[PDB]
Amino acid sequence: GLFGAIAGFLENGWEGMVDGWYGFRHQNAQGTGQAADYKSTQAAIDQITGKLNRLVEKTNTEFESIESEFSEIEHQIGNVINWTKDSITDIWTYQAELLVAMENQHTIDMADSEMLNLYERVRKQLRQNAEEDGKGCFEIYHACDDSCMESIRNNTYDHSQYREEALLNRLNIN
Amino acid sequence: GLFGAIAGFLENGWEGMVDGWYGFRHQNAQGTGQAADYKSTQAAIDQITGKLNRLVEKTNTEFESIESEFSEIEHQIGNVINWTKDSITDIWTYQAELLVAMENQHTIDMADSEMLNLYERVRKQLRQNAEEDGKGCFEIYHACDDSCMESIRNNTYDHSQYREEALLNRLNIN
Amino acid sequence: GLFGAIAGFLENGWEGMVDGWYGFRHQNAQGTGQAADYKSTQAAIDQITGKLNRLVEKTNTEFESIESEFSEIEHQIGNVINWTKDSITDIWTYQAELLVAMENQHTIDMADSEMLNLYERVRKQLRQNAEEDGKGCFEIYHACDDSCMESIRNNTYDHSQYREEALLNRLNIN
Amino acid sequence: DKICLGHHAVANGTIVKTLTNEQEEVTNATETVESTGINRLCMKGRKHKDLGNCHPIGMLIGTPACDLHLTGMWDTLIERENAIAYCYPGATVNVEALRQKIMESGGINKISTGFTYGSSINSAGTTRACMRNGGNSFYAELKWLVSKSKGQNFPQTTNTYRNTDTAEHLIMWGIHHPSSTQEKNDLYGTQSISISVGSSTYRNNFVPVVGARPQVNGQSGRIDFHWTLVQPGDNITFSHNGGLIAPSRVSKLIGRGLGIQSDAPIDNNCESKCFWRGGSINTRLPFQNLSPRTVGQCPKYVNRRSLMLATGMRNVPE
Amino acid sequence: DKICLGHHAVANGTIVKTLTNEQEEVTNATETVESTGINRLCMKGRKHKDLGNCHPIGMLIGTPACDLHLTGMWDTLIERENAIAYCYPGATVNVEALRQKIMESGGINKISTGFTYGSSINSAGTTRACMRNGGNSFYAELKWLVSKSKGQNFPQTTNTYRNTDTAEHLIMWGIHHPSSTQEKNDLYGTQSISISVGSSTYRNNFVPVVGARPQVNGQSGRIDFHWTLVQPGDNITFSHNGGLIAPSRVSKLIGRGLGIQSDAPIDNNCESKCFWRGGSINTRLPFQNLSPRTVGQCPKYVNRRSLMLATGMRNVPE
Amino acid sequence: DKICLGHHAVANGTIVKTLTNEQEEVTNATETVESTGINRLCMKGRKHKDLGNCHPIGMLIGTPACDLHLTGMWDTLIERENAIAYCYPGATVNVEALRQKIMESGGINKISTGFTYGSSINSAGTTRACMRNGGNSFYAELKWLVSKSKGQNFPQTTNTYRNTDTAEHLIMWGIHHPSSTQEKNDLYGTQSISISVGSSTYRNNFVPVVGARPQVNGQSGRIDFHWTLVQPGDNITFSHNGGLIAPSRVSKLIGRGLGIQSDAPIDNNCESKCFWRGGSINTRLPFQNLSPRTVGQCPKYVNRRSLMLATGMRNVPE
Ligand SMILES: *[C@@H]1O[C@H](CO)[C@@H](O[C@@H]2O[C@H](CO)[C@@H](O)[C@H](O)[C@H]2NC(C)=O)[C@H](O)[C@H]1NC(C)=O
Ligand SMILES: *[C@@H]1O[C@H](CO)[C@@H](O)[C@H](O)[C@H]1NC(C)=O
Ligand SMILES: *[C@@H]1O[C@H](CO)[C@@H](O)[C@H](O)[C@H]1NC(C)=O
Ligand SMILES: *[C@@H]1O[C@H](CO)[C@@H](O)[C@H](O)[C@H]1NC(C)=O
Ligand SMILES: *[C@@H]1O[C@H](CO)[C@@H](O)[C@H](O)[C@H]1NC(C)=O
Ligand SMILES: *[C@@H]1O[C@H](CO)[C@@H](O)[C@H](O)[C@H]1NC(C)=O
Ligand SMILES: *[C@@H]1O[C@H](CO)[C@@H](O)[C@H](O)[C@H]1NC(C)=O
Ligand SMILES: *[C@@H]1O[C@H](CO)[C@@H](O)[C@H](O)[C@H]1NC(C)=O
Repeated sequence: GLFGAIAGFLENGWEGMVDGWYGFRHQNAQGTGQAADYKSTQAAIDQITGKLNRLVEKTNTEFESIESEFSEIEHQIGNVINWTKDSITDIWTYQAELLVAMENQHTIDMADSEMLNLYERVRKQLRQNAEEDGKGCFEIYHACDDSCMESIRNNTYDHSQYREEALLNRLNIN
Repeated sequence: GLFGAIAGFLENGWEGMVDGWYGFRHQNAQGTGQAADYKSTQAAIDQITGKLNRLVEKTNTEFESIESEFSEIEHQIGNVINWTKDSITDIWTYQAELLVAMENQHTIDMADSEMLNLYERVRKQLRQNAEEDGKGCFEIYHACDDSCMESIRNNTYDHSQYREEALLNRLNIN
Repeated sequence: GLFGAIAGFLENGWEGMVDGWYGFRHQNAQGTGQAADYKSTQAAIDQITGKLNRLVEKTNTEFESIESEFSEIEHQIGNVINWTKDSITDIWTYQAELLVAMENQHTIDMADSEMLNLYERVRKQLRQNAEEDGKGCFEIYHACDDSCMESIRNNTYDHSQYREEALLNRLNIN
Repeated sequence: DKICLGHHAVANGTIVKTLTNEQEEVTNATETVESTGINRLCMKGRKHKDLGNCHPIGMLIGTPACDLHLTGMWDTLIERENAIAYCYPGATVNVEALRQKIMESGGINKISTGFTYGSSINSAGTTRACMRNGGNSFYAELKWLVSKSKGQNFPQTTNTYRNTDTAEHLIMWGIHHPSSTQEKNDLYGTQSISISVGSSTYRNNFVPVVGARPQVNGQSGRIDFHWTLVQPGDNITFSHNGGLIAPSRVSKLIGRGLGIQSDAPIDNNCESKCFWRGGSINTRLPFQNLSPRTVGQCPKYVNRRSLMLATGMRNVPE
Repeated sequence: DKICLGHHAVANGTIVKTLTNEQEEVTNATETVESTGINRLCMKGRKHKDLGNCHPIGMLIGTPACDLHLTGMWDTLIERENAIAYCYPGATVNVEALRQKIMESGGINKISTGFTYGSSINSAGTTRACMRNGGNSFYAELKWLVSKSKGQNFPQTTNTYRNTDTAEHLIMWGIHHPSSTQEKNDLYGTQSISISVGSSTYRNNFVPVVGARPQVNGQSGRIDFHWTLVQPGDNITFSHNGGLIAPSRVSKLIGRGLGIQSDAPIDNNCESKCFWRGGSINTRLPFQNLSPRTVGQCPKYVNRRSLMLATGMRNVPE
Repeated sequence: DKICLGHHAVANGTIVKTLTNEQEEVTNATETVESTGINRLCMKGRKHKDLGNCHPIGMLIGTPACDLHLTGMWDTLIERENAIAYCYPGATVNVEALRQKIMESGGINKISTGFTYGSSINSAGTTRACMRNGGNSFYAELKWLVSKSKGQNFPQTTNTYRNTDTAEHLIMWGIHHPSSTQEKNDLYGTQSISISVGSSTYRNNFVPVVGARPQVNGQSGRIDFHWTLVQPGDNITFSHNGGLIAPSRVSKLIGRGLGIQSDAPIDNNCESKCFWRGGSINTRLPFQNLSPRTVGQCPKYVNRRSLMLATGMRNVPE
């Protein structure tokens, strides 16, 4: 999409994650884990809710009838009324169609944006200890057990604690 | 613009590239070469095609005439018709003006976004074997013949194959 | 935000910067400093000025009165006029509300964009001589005097001049 | 060791439209066009009046079907189909302006003209078409003026209504159009008949016309109705010599109200603000496709079955 | 060794408008407002009727210019400028509402009234204003009734049209207004004259009025036309004693059609759904700047010469 | 050693709306809806005519209040509240159509009809309702015709106006409706009274009708005014025997002008293109919330006090 992540460098979504919109999967010596990221999910969710609030807000404007249901309308005035109403209907169906199309475009694009923002904040967290694999994964160059994986997700990972070991494994030398 | 690439960190476009919208220029011992990227070009074009189709989808509302061309209209109702039609016309020219300006903004941004997604794709293929110009070029820290350049454009280039030679060249050590 | 910088990985704005919209704060041995960036700031301002000019452009359409202020209008044609004008007013306040809403979203997002574009520019300037701190800062791995800090802001900083020292500093070897 | 970033997907996706894609699939969407109405007139919270088979105009002149409705107060007024305005066959000039005027009011007061007539004038005309309690009658607010001497000239008479109120009043009168020269002579005389109505702002003239016409409710005669507004402090004068159906009562429209034309049942237990011929509409949604003809505070009519608003990201399953 | 990423550019870039810039150079662009019409009425695929110099109202009364358009079926009706509706000088009450009914119909059926007149009446009144086959004629669907014996009182007559159809019928009649008293007395006698038309839903009265006026088509007498709709099952009665131009046939408007007022020549080879006074508009574009007066299914009119839709990226040349 | 990137912030942020947020805080913003008007009529750069207490109809018939407004040129006409059209009480048929014709004109020329009357006609009928120079007068463009001798039958008379110009002319006449059979006899005789008007495109008949009615400006009589347009080269003929209020002058409406209805004072030092009852509106802004009833080139009216457009980034203060 606009931001290259969703339907981009990530091959697909995870149906198994019903915990949230965005999250983590990991692999280490101790196995695998899955976890949703709450901050990124709520960010996207809040914007959706705002769209639905602005959609629903009522702006009326009470109308009376100008077309009798049960008796005759004079012909000329009735054609002028029909012409006007169809013209107004044509404007409203146009606006509703454009509104929905533009909003939908924006929704799927910001959702892609929130995904990217998460991936970006993780990249900067690990700085010199990991490398990108191209598919939305960070290959970590040190042992990262379940509590290390948790600290990455909770944004409490301290890169200085693993730097020496990691730089060692990345350069292969020293 | 929005994404920093087109009319951004890329100095200018390439008139020579009649092959596609986005592409590669390379430089090695065999010399220089140029090739277009298909996937990224089609992503942009398909999106433009989509806008044109929505633009061209036609509403089905048939209108009768409410103004005689060839005979008089009673003055008061004629003034109403005039006022109405002129108002509906003002609404439509506004909408047409807004539609076009807004679509144009989005078309220019998404095109810049496809450029950036291709640049980022390449950046991730090379990982530790290359460094960024700041001008849309990757300096490759190993020898890359015409086949190697092809593997990059065609997304098959294995970074692990050239990593050792590359890391030696970047750290400036034998 | 869409680009994740303003109200994103940037903790907050700087109230002390009245010289521009975007800027640098540095810290070295000589002390601290602050400077605004003209280029990125003008990119944002010019785009806003362009929105304001489009808001100000005016239609030539003259309208005559179709409701007497000082005499009675026949009831049926009065109700039609009332219906039409109210219908048209609704379209316009809807349009205006939509106009503003759509515009403000785009303005907020492009300002975020210019902030990111500047950041990216700096990141590629320093290339291998500095590391991202995760909060908008670059930790420089060599001594950087005010003359050097100025070179970065001025886009004249030569990375090759400090590369060898910076690499030794980053790999913690001497 | 590796950590992977990702997003949710679902097996059963929803299809929406975008600026570029007509068939874009997303995780979730919601409808923006209301397609479902309520088959009832939701009158909760509103002091309403159901006219039944009483037509709004019948309220003014006093058609028997409108005896329960000759005055009142309401914030909404419901007109039904095939309602009755005329017991004796006739028509009203500018009927639709008058009906709309009544259908946007919040009540009706009735005030007497205090018209009195000579003994030569029989002011209790009656007809089989206006049955009121098994006995021939007439419009409650009008008086069919007839010569008490069958065949003799209706006397030149003059009646004046004086509006002593601070608001405008609605006055209606009728003109009788006899079906035969015989009938015409019997009721009013052989003289040239003329009615002239005049106020400070209104002046007009009417002449009973004899003509052959089919029978409606048995009658081949007709009664045409006319009306105007009498301003505060103003008097309106009736100068006539036969064929004037004179007003014993005058109307007064109070405030504002909502007028609805529906044959849908009344439900005093649900609330609504939007109505149409088929009932009520209760939505948060901005658009509807039930009817282009609505009254009240309504969603905008659109010509679409469905307009889905995405409420989730792209769906990319596997 | 290095690899560089890039995007194309062109030497002939166009300018478009965006939200922020009025002069943005892009690689390609396309127009969204149609400026070009076809100066012909594209009638392919449509069963159409070019009325030529016959005016739609003429189809109902039967003016000689409309002899070939008295009956028919069509899905598009074409009216021309200076079309003739009145051979004998006159006017129609509510002609525009009536003209519009004709222009949105899919055909006309004619049915006889079955009107018969006695010997004292000459029903074959004729005029040189309505020439037909080199001889004085009259409107083909009407009849100029006149005293057969010159100078005598027109007899008191009564005619009734019964609509026994399942649909409503359009009935037209005329009232003759003589230029002088001598002319009147000649045609209808000296008696006071009155024409009374009455149905179940319609009643109106008419009195031919003598007056001096300029000559039109050689005549200073006039024929005012009137009309109404007779509902199915209903009967309409004409009560008259001279001055009535009576209907011999009645009109039934059939189905629905597109009314086009234009002076553009027909082309049965091109096809369209949008028409204006100057011809047809054939476009996939959503807007047009030809005319704010169009009929059919059209692009919306806008007050703009050109609105370019960018179909390519920003152009950054060299 | 580190270098940091950042954006500005302000202490006092402004609140705007977005697609997702109704309370978004930015650094700066600007109004899009004009709420401030100018309570004066900005007439700089335009030839205007302020009619004061003269009603636009009165310009045609020549009421004393309009004596300074019988002819002229302008590009904007200003009508005021409670302007006078009638000195002798009455009403104009289709007056709103007529008033709008004048209000969009840019000047009036007056041309004489040339009407002459026989010796049995007093063509200088006069009334205390139209005072001019301390003496009884009449409408300046009309002539109250009365039998020279009280009680004597008004002569059958004929008057024809020729339009020999290249433009259409506006002709008005009146019909006198007397308050008593007594008054009618004195003025026009005992005979039956009829007024017949016919051109090539217009014909109509009028009958003066006696009726009792309240006094307006001392008079219980009425004059009802009528009008038509006479096409160039066409004649219009008046056939009458009492009751005609004949024209001595017809009007020609010239060019185009802007009609304004306001009680705001004129200011010749400011320019404006937008007007309403309250004065002028001058903005760069596209929307306004002053009034839904404007004239000229105006910003579109909206139902909002305020709609702020962001002109700075998100405000993230600290
Ligand atoms: C410039 O854009 C236009 C349309 O945006 C292109 O014209 C279309 O070309 C396709 C073929 O790919 C046709 O099917 C359409 O009918 C064309 N539309 C119009 C309006 O002409 C055009 O090809 C583009 N030019 C270049 C050089 O890419
Ligand atoms: C107005 O539109 C309705 C709905 O299509 C139609 O039934 C009616 O006949 C129209 N009125 C006229 C005067 O064409
Ligand atoms: C309506 O507008 C048309 C086109 O400008 C004009 O010719 C016509 O005279 C107008 N009608 C009235 C009553 O102003
Ligand atoms: C039209 O609206 C105005 C403003 O509310 C109101 O005063 C007027 O009575 C309305 N006219 C009719 C015929 O309802
Ligand atoms: C109405 O009649 C009364 C009674 O004669 C009179 O006092 C009053 O002035 C009249 N009002 C008008 C407007 O003529
Ligand atoms: C030139 O540019 C236009 C766009 O403005 C394009 O349609 C056309 O095909 C181009 N022609 C050539 C020869 O480049
Ligand atoms: C019309 O006349 C016929 C026969 O005279 C009669 O059967 C029918 O009921 C009449 N209809 C009406 C509506 O008067
Ligand atoms: C108007 O009258 C003159 C003189 O009577 C005559 O020559 C001319 O033809 C008339 N014009 C019309 C249109 O009748």
